[PDB]
Amino acid sequence: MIRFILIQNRAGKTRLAKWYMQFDDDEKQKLIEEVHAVVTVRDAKHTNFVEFRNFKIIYRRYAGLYFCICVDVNDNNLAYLEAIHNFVEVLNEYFHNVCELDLVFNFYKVYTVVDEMFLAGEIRETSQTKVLKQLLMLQSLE
Amino acid sequence: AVNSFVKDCEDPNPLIRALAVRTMGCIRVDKITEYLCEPLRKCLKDEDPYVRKTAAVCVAKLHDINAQMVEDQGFLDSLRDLIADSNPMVVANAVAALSEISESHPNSNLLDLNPQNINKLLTALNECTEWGQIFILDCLSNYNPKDDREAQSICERVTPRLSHANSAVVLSAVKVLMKFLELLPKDSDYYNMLLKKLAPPLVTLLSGEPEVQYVALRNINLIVQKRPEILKQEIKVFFVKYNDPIYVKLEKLDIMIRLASQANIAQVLAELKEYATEVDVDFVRKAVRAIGRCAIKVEQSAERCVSTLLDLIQTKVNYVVQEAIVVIRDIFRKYPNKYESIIATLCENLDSLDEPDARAAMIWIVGEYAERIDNADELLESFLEGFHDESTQVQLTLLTAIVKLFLKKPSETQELVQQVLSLATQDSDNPDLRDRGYIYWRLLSTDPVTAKEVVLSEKPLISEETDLIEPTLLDELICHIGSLASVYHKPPNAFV
Amino acid sequence: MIGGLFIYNHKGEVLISRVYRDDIGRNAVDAFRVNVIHARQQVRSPVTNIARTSFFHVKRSNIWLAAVTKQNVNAAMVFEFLYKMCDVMAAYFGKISEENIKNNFVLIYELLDEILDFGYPQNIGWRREGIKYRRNELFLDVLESVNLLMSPQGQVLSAHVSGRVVMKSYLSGMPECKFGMNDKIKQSIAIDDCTFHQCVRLSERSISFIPPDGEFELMRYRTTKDIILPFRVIPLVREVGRTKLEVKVVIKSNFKPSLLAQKIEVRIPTPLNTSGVQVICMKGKAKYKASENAIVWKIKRMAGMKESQISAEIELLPTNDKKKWARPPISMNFEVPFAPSGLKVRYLKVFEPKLNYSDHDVIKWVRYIGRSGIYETRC
Amino acid sequence: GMRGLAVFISDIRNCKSKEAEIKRINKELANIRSKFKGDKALDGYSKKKYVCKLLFIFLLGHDIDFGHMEAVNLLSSNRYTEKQIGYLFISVLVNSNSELIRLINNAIKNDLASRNPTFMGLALHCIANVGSREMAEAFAGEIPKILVAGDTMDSVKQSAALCLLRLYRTSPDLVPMGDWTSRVVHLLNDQHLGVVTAATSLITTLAQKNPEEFKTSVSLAVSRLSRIVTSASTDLQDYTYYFVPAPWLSVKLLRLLQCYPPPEDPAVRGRLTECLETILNKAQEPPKSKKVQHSNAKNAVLFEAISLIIHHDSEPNLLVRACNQLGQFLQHRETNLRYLALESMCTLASSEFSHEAVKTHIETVINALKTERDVSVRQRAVDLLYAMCDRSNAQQIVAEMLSYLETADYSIREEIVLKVAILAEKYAVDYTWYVDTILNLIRIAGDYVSEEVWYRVIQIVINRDDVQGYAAKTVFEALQAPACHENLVKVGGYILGEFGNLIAGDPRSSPLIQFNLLHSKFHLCSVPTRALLLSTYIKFVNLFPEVKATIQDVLRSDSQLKNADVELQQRAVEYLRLSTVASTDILATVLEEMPPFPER
Amino acid sequence: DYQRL
Repeated sequence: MIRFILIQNRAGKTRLAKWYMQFDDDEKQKLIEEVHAVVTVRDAKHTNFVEFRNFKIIYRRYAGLYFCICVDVNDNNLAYLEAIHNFVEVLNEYFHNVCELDLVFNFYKVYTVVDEMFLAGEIRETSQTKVLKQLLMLQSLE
Repeated sequence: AVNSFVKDCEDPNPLIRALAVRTMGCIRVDKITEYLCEPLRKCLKDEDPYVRKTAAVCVAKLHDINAQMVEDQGFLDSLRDLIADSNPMVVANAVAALSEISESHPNSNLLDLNPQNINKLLTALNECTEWGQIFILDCLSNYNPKDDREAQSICERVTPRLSHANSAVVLSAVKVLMKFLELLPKDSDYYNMLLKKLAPPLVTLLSGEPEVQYVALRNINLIVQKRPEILKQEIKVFFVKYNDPIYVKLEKLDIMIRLASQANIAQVLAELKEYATEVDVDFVRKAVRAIGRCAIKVEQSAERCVSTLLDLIQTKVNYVVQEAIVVIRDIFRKYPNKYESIIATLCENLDSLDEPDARAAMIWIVGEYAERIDNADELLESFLEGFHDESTQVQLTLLTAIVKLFLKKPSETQELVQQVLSLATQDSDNPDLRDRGYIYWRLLSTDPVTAKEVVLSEKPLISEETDLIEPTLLDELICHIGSLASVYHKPPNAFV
Repeated sequence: MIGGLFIYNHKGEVLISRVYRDDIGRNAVDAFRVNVIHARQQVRSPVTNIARTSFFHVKRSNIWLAAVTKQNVNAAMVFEFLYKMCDVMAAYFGKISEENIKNNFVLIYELLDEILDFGYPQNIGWRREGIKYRRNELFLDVLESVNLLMSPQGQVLSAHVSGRVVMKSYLSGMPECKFGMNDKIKQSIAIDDCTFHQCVRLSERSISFIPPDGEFELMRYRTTKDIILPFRVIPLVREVGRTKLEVKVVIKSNFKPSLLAQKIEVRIPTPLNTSGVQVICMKGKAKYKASENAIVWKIKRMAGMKESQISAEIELLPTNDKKKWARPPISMNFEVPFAPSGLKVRYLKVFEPKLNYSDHDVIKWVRYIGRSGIYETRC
Repeated sequence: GMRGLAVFISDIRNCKSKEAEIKRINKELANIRSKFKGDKALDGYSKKKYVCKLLFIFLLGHDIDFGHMEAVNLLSSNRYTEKQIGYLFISVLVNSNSELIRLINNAIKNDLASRNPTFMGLALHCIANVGSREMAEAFAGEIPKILVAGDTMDSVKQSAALCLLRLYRTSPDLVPMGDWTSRVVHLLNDQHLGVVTAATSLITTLAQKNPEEFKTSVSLAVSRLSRIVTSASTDLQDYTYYFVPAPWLSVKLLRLLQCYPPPEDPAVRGRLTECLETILNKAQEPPKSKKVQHSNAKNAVLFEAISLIIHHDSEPNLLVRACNQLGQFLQHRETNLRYLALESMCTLASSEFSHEAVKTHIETVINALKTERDVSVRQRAVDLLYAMCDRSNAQQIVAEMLSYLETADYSIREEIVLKVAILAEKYAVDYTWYVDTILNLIRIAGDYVSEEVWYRVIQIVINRDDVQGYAAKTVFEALQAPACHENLVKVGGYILGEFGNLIAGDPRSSPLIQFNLLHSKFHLCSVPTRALLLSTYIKFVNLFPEVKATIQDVLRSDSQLKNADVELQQRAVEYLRLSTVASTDILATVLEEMPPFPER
Repeated sequence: DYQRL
């Protein structure tokens, strides 16, 4: 099952982290620096599968973005990679133009979307169109 | 391109020739060496300092790869003869090549140098610049003086050399001359006037960037450990100013300790008093270490520093208390049976032990003054909870302290020594610890009569030896002062 | 010797990289980026070694200078080489900036290929013969830096001056120069120590040479004794309960009354718990800055053998009063038009035997510019 | 829309070095406390903007210390946005409180009695994302009431199922096993595939923990697999990504089946075989979408099918075909394909029917290791060899992997050395070869070996008896090397100091030569090292009084007697005093041969 | 300032 979720830039500024089990802040932050160190040294021509101690990380690039995903040992990785790709697709089609400023200013919207299709460490919703419909109906009311 | 490289090596213009040689010398393939063996012969022999220098560097680069080659040895011989060249740069890069290949070491290295070559390289030193001067200097840190004649002459030859490159060339010269201090201290007094000469240039080097200050300060500390009788009373100068980088501060304090004398007690105590007020943990620890070393150095400082460290003990900061613990252990090892009253305070602040070394110091101390303490037995018994995961050194320290205390007072440590011996003999993955346990089991079961002959024997003092280094290690560093080795304080036998 | 040579900016990316040996790998530069820029453990040494890999680092502007090797070379030579690289960069394109570094690819590559091969540094040598000047003129600049640690009890704790010579010559031919100063060691001063340019000949010791064209530095020297103190600072600290401090600082002008000081800066220490300070100044302007804990009083001009002082009321916030405030020294920064060392130039015998013009054809120009180095008065 | 949050974010984000932002955030902290404590707390825009700003500040890297009851206030509100922001604050900020927990319980139980996806969704999201004890206790049987024989909004059903799964992960003990499985094993056939996914998650967890309750699902789920594997070219494009119909549910049900033994029902097994063959055959034809994601999804389904096959083990021929297909992937162009294929081969090596094929591919594994230039694959192949290790294997394996250690960067060095030691311990045929491998490795790496490995080799040596002389001879032959490591000094000093009697016969290894070598290496030592050397010297004195005069000379130096270290001085005094007597009775008595080390 | 030497 999913341990936690990371989206980071080239420098390493922390915009989003989302956990599912009890964890302290100091270990969380240090994990942030070493996962940053691991991810930042790679490039395009490497398999997106890495193993460290008791966990494994999936991390795909977009322009200048690091999207890091932490899960258990026996989960089906490339399925999660497809899920992340679909996530990026739906975020792109949402704004008609995806950018870092959308993440900065629509953080609550991102929270709602990930809650709408990521809960308790598992995929919740996979259908793009239903997500879009739910988004349209829930953005409507105040 | 290799054929084009040779053709460019045949170009009338020397620049293209040198460019081709330089380009060939950098590529590392199995056949470049044998291929450029023939062109490179007539590039070492050419009507240009540029071409000859480039070909010398390329010979150096050539020998490093795939080149044992008889023609490579002919290259070496031609280069050695080209030491007699009219270009300072050509001979500079030639001797640089020679020194580098001297690192490749089938015991047949450097191949040369004798009085004639010595005069030639003196002339080169006159007529070359920084790089070549350093190459000559560190190449000549390999000669062995036959007698005082040439040593004398070369030392006047080099003494004026407070030169343009300063740090590099000057410290290389210091390397060479420190190597060639073999003459007895009071000769025809070139020795004494050289001793007077050395202080100014050494002082001048503390005025660069903080990093060269650090490098020079490391070197100075090493030399001071080697010889304290050079900067005898310049303790005033190296006082730390309040905006140094911290490492410079630390080693400056170490040198302060190295040079404190009978006149220096007041200034040193004041100095350590303002330095103690700093907030850096390492700074404070080394400062109280310096306090302890000053205490060791003389008796009035001893009593004053004991008083100050007791004050620091009632400051209740744990780590400084443990450092002062180690300090007072050393003091008792040097000046015993004078300050035993502090042991009660130490036992009161015995709950503040969180470091293995300080715990070992308390264990050894309570072992020592078992006659003083009737209560330390219960304390060490409480410390008996951790047999494993308590570091081997602490295990050995508790073992020896307990056995000695039992030797002194067998009436109430019988079951303790049998249980600790059983634990040592039945759980030790440490072979040496198991052997030691067996030794003391076959010793306390033989006679306390001989054990007190062995164990109870008193130990000699320390006599002001703060933070010294192994002699031969220092000597081998005196072979390599200017390089990384001196700063690292550890020989190339640990890094290759 | 040296293999890879890498440079960063403050943002941390690689700017220009060239490796002269097979030993160095990308792991080196990556570890340098992570363990220096991205490591928050600040306290270090200017050099470092990890897993038998030596790293050399220095920061100028916002630019890191990285050098890596495997063998036991001398550090000073490589450091001089790095300084030379930075200085030639500054000479070639002025201010060192990221885009300024970037727009010089061909320059960087040709210089690194020429000046440096496989880690080996490659490069009358100061003046040619065809230099001509119908107006034989030279300029003298006397730059001296004063350093003082001053006690609250009125004694000089430490004093030493670093002095350098700056001269601008424009003369015809191959002038033969003899420098004359009071080297008696009656006007006379003592030279504690001195280092020279390559042109200086050893054979009182006088300087005989042929000067390099234009501006150059003849010699570097240090002075520690018989230094004329530019200023005297009088500290006075008074405690007013737990709410106020009464500190009045008096400074003495220890130079000629005919000499007017310029750009006088006095930094008066105050605790961090200072609730406020009221500034009083009869000369210049006085300011209080609670941020950096200082009182700023600046004096435009104020004559020698004179005195000036500031009346200050330092209002303290009540706090843990048991830990008393450790007073930093009173620091002053200034520029003086005279040399604190006291050096006096007897003459400068410049003769041209080749060309048929006399010494009277030389226009010799001299001025003194003294600067403050470290000038702190403990209180 | 909303502008104030944007203005705030622009203001603080566009700041210089962090000190200026610190003063800015301090001024803003003063402003926000002044607005909250004191002033008028308005309902919608004022406090909404305030709490949004505070949340942005908190996520920026700072802390929020107040406005928690005024954060519960947003939960007790009419508007969707206010409650949503309040939920955001309470979920992101969870501190040690009890009144807050009770108020959250009250609000959640009051809001759950709604009839819209929004409210129950927000409540279930709050429960699942954080979770506490009492809040899970209040809906132990309430969530089932939603999920028994009651159908709500399908997204609401998904949320309830996932929340119950999260609570069971947190509190398996506090989850009843009432008669509600029937509908759970009924709704698997439901059309909505998201509900299918959530139910499959819950069923996977529960059935893998409680096999007995969910045995009914098998036939229905395999029928779902049969219908979904070939449905249409446009069946549920709502749930179809890049021409691939529902890969995730196929993978998930394949994983689901692994909690049970091979199905008994012949129809189920036959339809499963036909379906997997169909999977193979569609994998046969070239991809219908040149974008890689099509291939990724199809190969994901394929690999999960392979996992089902390997766990349940129905067919020998199918296993060999899977091995061949994976082998084809081991040199495939795609790197991720190679990684997943090699992992699946690591799994498949355990299949004894295709283990012969795997063994024939051990050379391919070696080549892929030596051609990777990607690090990870090499230690994965090392793990594969570890799995496939027997005696002869162990032999050629350790040869190749010591070569692959002399080609190793920094760390895989040390842990592969650790497994080399344990593998030699497990598979030692001749103990001379064992110590030979130990010395070869300490030669190759040296710096990164252990402190307990040589403990273990000393234990083995002292327990093996006969090899001790050969071991000592080999050690003495080894230490004559010019470059000498410091740990080699420890091991050689101990072994020779305790067995010098056997080896001193040879003049080249005479006791004189032994002591000469020891005192030569003496100056390359740590303090524990020279303590051990002192102990070996005194034991050597026990071995041969012949050299004792020189020995007595050596430790009599000022450097040792007036040494600045406690334990070294103590050892010197002890050895000097016992050599002073040297009655040869106590000297021999105390210094025995030493009983062999018992095994831990 | 500069003065005539």
